[PDB]
Amino acid sequence: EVLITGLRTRAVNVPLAYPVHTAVGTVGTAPLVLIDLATSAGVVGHSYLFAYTPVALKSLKQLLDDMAAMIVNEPLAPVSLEAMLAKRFCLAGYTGLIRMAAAGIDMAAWDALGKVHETPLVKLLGANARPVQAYDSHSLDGVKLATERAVTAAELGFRAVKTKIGYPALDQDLAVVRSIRQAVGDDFGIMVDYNQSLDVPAAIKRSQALQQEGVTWIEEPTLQHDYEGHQRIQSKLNVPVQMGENWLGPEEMFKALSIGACRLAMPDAMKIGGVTGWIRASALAQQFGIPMSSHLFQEISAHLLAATPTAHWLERLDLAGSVIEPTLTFEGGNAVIPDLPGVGIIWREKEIGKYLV
Amino acid sequence: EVLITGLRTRAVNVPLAYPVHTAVGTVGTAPLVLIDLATSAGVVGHSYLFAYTPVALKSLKQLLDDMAAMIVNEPLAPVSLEAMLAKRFCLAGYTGLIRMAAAGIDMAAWDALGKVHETPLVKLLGANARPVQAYDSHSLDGVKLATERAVTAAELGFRAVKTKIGYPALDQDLAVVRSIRQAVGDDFGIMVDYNQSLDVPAAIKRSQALQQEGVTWIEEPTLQHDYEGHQRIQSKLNVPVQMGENWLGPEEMFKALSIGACRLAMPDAMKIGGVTGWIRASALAQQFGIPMSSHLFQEISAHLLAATPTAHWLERLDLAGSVIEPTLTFEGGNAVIPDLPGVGIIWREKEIGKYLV
Amino acid sequence: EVLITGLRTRAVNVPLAYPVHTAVGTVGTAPLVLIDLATSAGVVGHSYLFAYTPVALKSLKQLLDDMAAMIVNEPLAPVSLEAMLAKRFCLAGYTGLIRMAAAGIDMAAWDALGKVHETPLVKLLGANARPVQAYDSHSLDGVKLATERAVTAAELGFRAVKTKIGYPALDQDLAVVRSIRQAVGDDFGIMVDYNQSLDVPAAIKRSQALQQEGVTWIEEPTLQHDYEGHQRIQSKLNVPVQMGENWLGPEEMFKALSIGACRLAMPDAMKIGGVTGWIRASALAQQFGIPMSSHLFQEISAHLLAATPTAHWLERLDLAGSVIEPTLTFEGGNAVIPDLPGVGIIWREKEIGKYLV
Amino acid sequence: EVLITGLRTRAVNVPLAYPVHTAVGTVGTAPLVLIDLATSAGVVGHSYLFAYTPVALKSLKQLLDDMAAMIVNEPLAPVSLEAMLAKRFCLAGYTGLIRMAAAGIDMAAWDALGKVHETPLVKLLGANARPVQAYDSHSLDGVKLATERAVTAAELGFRAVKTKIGYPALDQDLAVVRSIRQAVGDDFGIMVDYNQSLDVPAAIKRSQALQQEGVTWIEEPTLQHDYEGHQRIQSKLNVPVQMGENWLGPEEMFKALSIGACRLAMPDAMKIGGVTGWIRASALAQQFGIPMSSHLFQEISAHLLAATPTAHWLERLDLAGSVIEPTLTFEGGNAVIPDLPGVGIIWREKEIGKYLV
Ligand SMILES: O=C(O)C(O)(C(F)(F)F)C(F)(F)F
Ligand SMILES: O=C(O)C(O)(C(F)(F)F)C(F)(F)F
Ligand SMILES: O=C(O)C(O)(C(F)(F)F)C(F)(F)F
Ligand SMILES: O=C(O)C(O)(C(F)(F)F)C(F)(F)F
Ligand SMILES: [Mg+2]
Ligand SMILES: [Mg+2]
Ligand SMILES: [Mg+2]
Ligand SMILES: [Mg+2]
Repeated sequence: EVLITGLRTRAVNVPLAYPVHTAVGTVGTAPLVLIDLATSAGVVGHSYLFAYTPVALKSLKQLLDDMAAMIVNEPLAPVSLEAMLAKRFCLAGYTGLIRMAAAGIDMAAWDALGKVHETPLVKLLGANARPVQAYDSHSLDGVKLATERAVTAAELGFRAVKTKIGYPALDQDLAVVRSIRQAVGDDFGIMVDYNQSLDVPAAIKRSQALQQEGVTWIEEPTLQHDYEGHQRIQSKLNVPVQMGENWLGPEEMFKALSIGACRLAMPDAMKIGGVTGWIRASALAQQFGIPMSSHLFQEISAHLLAATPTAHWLERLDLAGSVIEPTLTFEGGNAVIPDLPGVGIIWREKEIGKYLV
Repeated sequence: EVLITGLRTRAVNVPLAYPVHTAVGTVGTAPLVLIDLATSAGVVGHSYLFAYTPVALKSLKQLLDDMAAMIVNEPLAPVSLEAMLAKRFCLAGYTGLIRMAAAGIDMAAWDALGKVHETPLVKLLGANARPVQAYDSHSLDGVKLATERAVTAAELGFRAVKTKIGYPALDQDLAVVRSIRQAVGDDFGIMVDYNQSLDVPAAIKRSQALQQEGVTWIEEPTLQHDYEGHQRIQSKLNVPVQMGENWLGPEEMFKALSIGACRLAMPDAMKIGGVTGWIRASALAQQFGIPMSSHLFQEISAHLLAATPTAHWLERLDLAGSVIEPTLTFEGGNAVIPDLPGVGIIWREKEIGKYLV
Repeated sequence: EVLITGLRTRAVNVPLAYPVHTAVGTVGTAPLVLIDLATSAGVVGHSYLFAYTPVALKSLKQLLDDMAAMIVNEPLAPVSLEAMLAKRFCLAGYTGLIRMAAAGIDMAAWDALGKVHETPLVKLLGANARPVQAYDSHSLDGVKLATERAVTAAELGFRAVKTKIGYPALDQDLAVVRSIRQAVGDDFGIMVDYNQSLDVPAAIKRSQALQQEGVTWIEEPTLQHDYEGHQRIQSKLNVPVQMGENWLGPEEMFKALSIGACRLAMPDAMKIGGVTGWIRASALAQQFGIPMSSHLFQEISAHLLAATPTAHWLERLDLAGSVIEPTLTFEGGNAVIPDLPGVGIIWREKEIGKYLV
Repeated sequence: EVLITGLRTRAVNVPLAYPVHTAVGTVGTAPLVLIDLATSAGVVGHSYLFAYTPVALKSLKQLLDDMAAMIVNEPLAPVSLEAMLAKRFCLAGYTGLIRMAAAGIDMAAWDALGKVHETPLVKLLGANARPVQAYDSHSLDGVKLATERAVTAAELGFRAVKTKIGYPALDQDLAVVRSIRQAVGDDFGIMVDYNQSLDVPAAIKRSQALQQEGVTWIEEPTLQHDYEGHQRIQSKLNVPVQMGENWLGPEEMFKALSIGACRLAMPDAMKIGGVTGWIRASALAQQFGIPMSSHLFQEISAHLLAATPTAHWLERLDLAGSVIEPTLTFEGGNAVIPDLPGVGIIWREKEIGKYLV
């Protein structure tokens, strides 16, 4: 009944006020692929992909362009489209950039399906919109900038902030975390993210020191794929280990949770397999008793978290704000889904032209 | 926007063409609760429950009637409704009859949501309709009647049948299976169901004998809650052990799959928690690598299996045919979803009056 | 030789001085089903069921009324009656309300058997009566009322009290527990009950804080069915995790203990399967080295704990005191079994009429 | 001392004598990226990548081209280069196409290092050249063509062949294997490949049937990422389950071997991470006691298997024969490494122009 009739992609390198410094490199500009999925119903699904590094940006766009051939003239049925793509890429490897591209399609197909039915995505998934608590996500900022950004976040009504750590010395990690605590006060969350930067023994040592400071969670202390190493680190901690932004599909989540890698999860809407993958991930987090937060993609994650039985936090890190209208709002630090069909992404068409690659 | 405005239930004891004989007793007629869920949009959601024994029938209706005040004025958002009911019944025990009642509400709410959007439930879930292979489900019929029924099913185009076994002697089980096999030939499925009738050593001995006959699966060989015992039985078999019709919620499925109880699953749309529970169950079966079939509820199960990654068989056992229009049809032994909004259940209002308890 | 000759049920909604506030809802009045089991010996067995919420009250009564057909004219042999009911409800699901109703029958049958033999139940079970230490069980009361109730309990001779926690902030849980400690002094038990209200990481954080206060146990920190989550919480604690009030049958206890969910158990005489189920549960707690307390049902639990090899505490929470004579007494905070045949329940017939539903 | 000075890639779609038919689709021609790595020493390293589907071909080339700036001016030290690339792609996800691109760089860098030292790669790795038994790799060819191809291979001196199976019926798998066996005799290897086409119960049933026929190994019976499912299949078999062609890096191999997924391994030189990844994989297979074969990449795999402690078979499947000189030869079914520095890859420059995408 409704068919996909076109796929348009636009590669952009977009401005961020504050470059995302990490222990393993700076993300100084956001390389995104913006996706428009045309349909026989006239509505156009919107989504985007994050390419992490501009090195991958043109490759990701080209891959999606070539993938168009597989989906045009197929029905707008995201679950069936996903199964078809999983089969088509069985031999190549349905992971990494291929999986990310499949997820971009999925996110745009669900946005379009929401638009077909003139209903916000959360409602199409069978849930009510609810406000979801959000933390403001910062970077490897040093004491001066971490303090400045934390005061700003608290003024904006956020109740938690995340900072990136993994400086050369533990004492530097501690100094930044302690300075943020002075800026925000005691009844306020401080999440920390190591971005895979430590080995297991260093992570045990650093994390036990951070736990004495009362941090909210310790995210990706070691190499993302090392689920057994994360379990060994978690075994030495009361604070929860958080991970999941790098799980490519719910199958990788399942493997990590099966061995007790972490006590918190935070899938990325792109890497986990879009809406279809997120819903499957939510069913796993529920059974394994794991509170589930989001990673990036704040626009769609506000909808998805509202349908997630163990919903925890929304990450506010506004990578696409320069090119997407601010229809997602924050009240008392909680993300509020807009009353728009599908996801609520409206492009800033005049702005996009400035950033095209 | 769309609110629930009322709930009506009707308790019936309905005729079946053949009484369902099992090793642990006979289900001679079908005790059902038929559910109507009124909404502020003018559409009415329909579902029903199976009470198994008339002894539970009036209790189940009374419970639903007393739950009306919990759901009236709530939004028609089945995922959010399910979370609310789980919380309200946290103390009483969200299992057994209470969980079955919540599932009947869920199935009616999803039917209504499909009607609000003028779309079949399968499409609302994001999948394409597809025909699903069905097996014709029979009973503890003895050699003559089992064989007759199998021939009739083969003539109607079914490619498998299920018979119930657990006669006093193993030789009687084998005589039935052999007689069916002679009548239907080697290219035909024969599933067998023990209906929890054997202890573990008996199940190992009977199952290894049936395996030498060539059966398709061996269903519920022992007490349904004994997941470890099912695992011990499965450990002695090449043929797959099938179970799941008695799982109350996806949490019970998760416990059974976690310990290797079975190599096939067949959740019951009511006991698993309606559409909401089924979708969660489907995520679990995908990750555990378990082909997933249905139990009863053929009308909604045709939709649900179309959205299930590891969909296997639909059970054809038409409990409600006396009171529901035959909009679900079978072509070449495959169930075909009707082109109707929601589930496609239409009451036979003239017939329901005959069977009221 | 002795046959069951009648079953009478009465649904009542009975007054409690102090409504049972919990983190997940208030139990403001006690919905009970009162059971009279007539016999061919003339004696009448007495028991009752707790329905938790008035939503379930009429359904539970109706279920028991319909179950009467299965037990009238059967011998007064509770172990054989239980096996018969387990078989009769094999297909429907011998759990939830069905199991609770079966347990009400069992508790009344044993009371009647005690009366046939003119002997208190504890003696029929082969044990001597002994006083059993009891704690006074309170609710989510806030600082003022928790202090008031704790002073009263200490004046009455109880040596321990339980309070319900799970306020929005950990600091609120701590304030109440600390205030109770000022009211009762240092050589006095303070149990705490979270009523399933936390996720696993929150339970680890809160429980480690409470353990620094010296609480006696931490009860049901997370969803009752999540035995693996309880084990993960227990793994992070020196204080024992307590659970079991929600186990429906000894089979659910077995599953929880097999995976190390808890270091203490507290079966509910109704949910565990009555006297027959309690005795089986006691044999399991003995082998798994788990001290075993009771949940509610103080009248019969005084007998059952006296026959329990690992008996620990009796919960004093007098749900049925408005309708049962106070033949159970307390001396120095220990429950003292009355010298009456069977359980010692004598109805307050004049009072029951005030509360009938 | 020796630096990388440039990178050139060429994307081709090349003819194969026989299209590779599999149960999950056909690879009709070979999409390849041919890589030239220039150095300050004047030598040029050569390698290539297989893109599986033309849909990934332009994306893979674009990614390599964009990676040029990362590796130009870096020393020609493949182990250090690999560590650098792992770190640079830590966030994007060092797997899938990105990891394949890094492996193509690695293979070209090692070829160049062999040329810098005027020595075949096998000798640079510290091993002697030795002939390695090879099997001739065929496809889902049907009875007539499978049997013809097997006879031709036997005539050329190969002592084993691999056929792809997973026809719609098990009897069709068996008919193919039996026909080959009749034509080649009892002293000959017949490997079979299911190309991920079966669910676990289907794989158990089909595999136990093939085992009774006498096959050499059963390759990828189910979804490649499902290591637990492969273990369940292997647990039901005497014949070895073979897998590994889809492991992206030795970390995936380590996960699969840790849970007993298979009794044989066959890493793909590209997906495992080039020479650097292969050498790591070889260390793992030695410790886990797993005989290790190759997948594709016959030119470099002849060198690598000569340095592999548990070397088993080389797969002869000549994907690049249209564009690479036939310096690798076969004598008595054994691959013979050419006496040339590095890998021995020489481009057919006149032929490459025909096939450019
Ligand atoms: O079957 C295999 O091994 C293949 O990788 C395929 F692509 F078909 F999956 C190949 F290339 F060798 F044919
Ligand atoms: O908390 C408990 O134990 C209860 O059963 C409850 F219902 F509240 F859960 C009660 F009420 F009896 F105290
Ligand atoms: O056998 C089964 O599946 C049944 O649930 C039974 F009730 F008999 F247990 C039914 F209804 F399908 F017949
Ligand atoms: O840290 C993260 O989550 C990121 O994905 C990164 F790329 F940095 F890894 C970012 F940038 F978006 F913040
Ligand atoms: Mg992060
Ligand atoms: Mg059955
Ligand atoms: Mg309690
Ligand atoms: Mg292969």
